[PDB]
Amino acid sequence: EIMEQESLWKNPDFKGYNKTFQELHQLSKTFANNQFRLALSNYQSGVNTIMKNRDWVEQYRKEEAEKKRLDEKWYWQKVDRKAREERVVYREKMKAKQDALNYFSKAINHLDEIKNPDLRERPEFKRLLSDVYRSWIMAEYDLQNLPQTIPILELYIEIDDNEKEYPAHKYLASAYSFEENMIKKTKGPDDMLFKYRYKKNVHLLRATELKYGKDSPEYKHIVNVIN
Amino acid sequence: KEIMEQESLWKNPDFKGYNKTFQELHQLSKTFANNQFRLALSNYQSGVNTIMKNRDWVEQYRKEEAEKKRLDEKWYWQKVDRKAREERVVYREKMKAKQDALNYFSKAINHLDEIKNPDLRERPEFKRLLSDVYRSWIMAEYDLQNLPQTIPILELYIEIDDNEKEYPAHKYLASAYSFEENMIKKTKGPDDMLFKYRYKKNVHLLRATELKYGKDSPEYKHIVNVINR
Repeated sequence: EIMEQESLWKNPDFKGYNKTFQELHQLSKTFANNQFRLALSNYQSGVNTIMKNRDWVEQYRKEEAEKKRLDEKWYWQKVDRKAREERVVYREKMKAKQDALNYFSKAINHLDEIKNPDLRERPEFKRLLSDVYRSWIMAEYDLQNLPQTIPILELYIEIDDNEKEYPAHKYLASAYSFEENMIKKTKGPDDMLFKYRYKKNVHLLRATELKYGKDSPEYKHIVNVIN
Repeated sequence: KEIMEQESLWKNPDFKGYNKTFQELHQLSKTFANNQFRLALSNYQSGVNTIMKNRDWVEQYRKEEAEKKRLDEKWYWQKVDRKAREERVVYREKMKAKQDALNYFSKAINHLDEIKNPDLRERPEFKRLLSDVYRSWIMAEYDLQNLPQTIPILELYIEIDDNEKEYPAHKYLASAYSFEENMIKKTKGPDDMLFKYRYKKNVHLLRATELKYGKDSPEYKHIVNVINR
């Protein structure tokens, strides 16, 4: 089930999208809760935003690479053109991320409206919440917004048995590593550097323990790198 | 007419051009039968080879990098970082190739400088090789956006035979002077040169226009109006 864990933790693809939303719409029918229905509607719109943009980027890059440009004769012209194309891609990616996070935010708002504690404990509830947070983490991670994933990942690992998920610890380690490197690169305080390095290592070690097991060749190796 | 042949000389080297140029130059070397010309030709060919090898290497490197699977590259920022690394590898190779090619072009010109007999320096073979070396040098600098550096080489180029009558030489000189004028405006630095760069840009822009379209044509009359406005 490590393959299934890894499959959840990536940018959305066509097959995963169809399986996820078929399963979630089935859960929505058994849950028979209007706020869950609305949260699911918003979550789907957010994933759609992402999928549409990622398809647009691939298509835009293909079209730009397939053009002849016989009037582009110089190296500096190709560099300038590639810089313009990258700026177009970035602007479209940012727009899509903002729209997707607004839909994810609305999905959370609808789940927040489910006040009954018995309903909040339902497996359907926890599954949708997990999916929303995971997609949000992935959308931020895709655009290198690693510090922004830290509070979302922290909320995610609190749900059910989500702390026992090696990818959640892998992304937390990565995000803390980024923060440690940001302290090193700026004129950042040493107390913060050590805090971030420690947290990175805690989650790196936990991720390793989770997928390979304690006292395995891989767990023993990562202990040595930290030392 | 021969405007197509003029335009064909004024670009980065391709295999069509390479084959024609070196077949013709090797034939001229035989008729000239001069050791310094032979050495200048050898250096010129090594310089063009440096460029040809590099432009072939870049295409091959880009193909190999684009054909790799990279199942571990899942994120937008990873692909951007990877493409930025690939572009730095390409840039370092291109600059190195230009540097080496200009050293060979410098040696070619230095060997033709060793031909001291003024009668030999007036030979059509001599002027043809000199023109080819300067032109390749200009194009190799222009490719890397070293437009100010092309100015002394274009000024030497147009001095040779009837080279002043070719419109691309004036087109590149106008472009290079324009770059200099814009550099003064952008850096707000010593402005006492601004009018000199602008004037030179306009002189060559007008001459390029006159050369390919003719004096008192719709295109020549138009350029005159933009300079006056």
